Amino acid sequence: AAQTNAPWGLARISSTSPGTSTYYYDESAGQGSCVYVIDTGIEASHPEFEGRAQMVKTYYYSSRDGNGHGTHCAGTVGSRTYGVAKKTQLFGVKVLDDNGSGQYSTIIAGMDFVASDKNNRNCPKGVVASLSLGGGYSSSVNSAAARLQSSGVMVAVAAGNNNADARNYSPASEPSVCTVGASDRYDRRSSFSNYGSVLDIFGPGTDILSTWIGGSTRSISGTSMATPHVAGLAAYLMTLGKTTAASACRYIADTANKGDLSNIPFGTVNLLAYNNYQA
Repeated sequence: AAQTNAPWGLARISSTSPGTSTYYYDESAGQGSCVYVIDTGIEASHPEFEGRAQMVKTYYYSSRDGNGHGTHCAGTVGSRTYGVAKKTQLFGVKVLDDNGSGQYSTIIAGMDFVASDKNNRNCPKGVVASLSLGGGYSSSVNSAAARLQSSGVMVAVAAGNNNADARNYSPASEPSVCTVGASDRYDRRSSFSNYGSVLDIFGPGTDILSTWIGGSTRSISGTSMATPHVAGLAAYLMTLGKTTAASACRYIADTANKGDLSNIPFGTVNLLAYNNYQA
């Protein structure tokens, strides 16, 4: 299939060169997979989700996305126009308040919830979790993410927006999950993107159009925006049987676009998420 006039990030992850505008992808579109977006929530009513999004857990007085960040990230996973895997099921877990903030105790609680909750749900192609969040180094938080991965979930977490080594941030610094850095439409490493040896893959992250609260859209920037590209891609490939939850991050990095980003510091991988879809 092909989406003409797609957001540059969708076009990037189906192309061996930047500057293109059509998103080529296998029509399976992540059908039969599930992706937990662990964030400020998801505005499930958004027409862009086509009824494929629901909330399943909140840790605050409401489960509504009063910020937009979570709806923006979910839209990159599986919205019709802004999504990598357009037929995947989205599940919202609100560990972040409407200001974008979340306690670590709460985020750990959310990850443990996902590992268990996946057993209530019909996800015959497998389960992904997208964690566009993080903070300073915490070994409990890294531990929480490794548990979720070990439980059978493909975890992707943002590398961070500190323009620093991600070794000092969490869950970015957990070796067993997929840590996603951000690039721009010109294949530069994004100005804010963290880096370092913990990084596994890069995804589109600067000026990313996606869904927003109030039935709307907007472009924003962050490694929070690169993560759902990789999360959505993992669900896409799993639906296709190309890879499993435990091996998707390695699969994505072995088949990425290699050596094509600029301003990658020494000791950080130069790999850009890529679907290698050949019609």
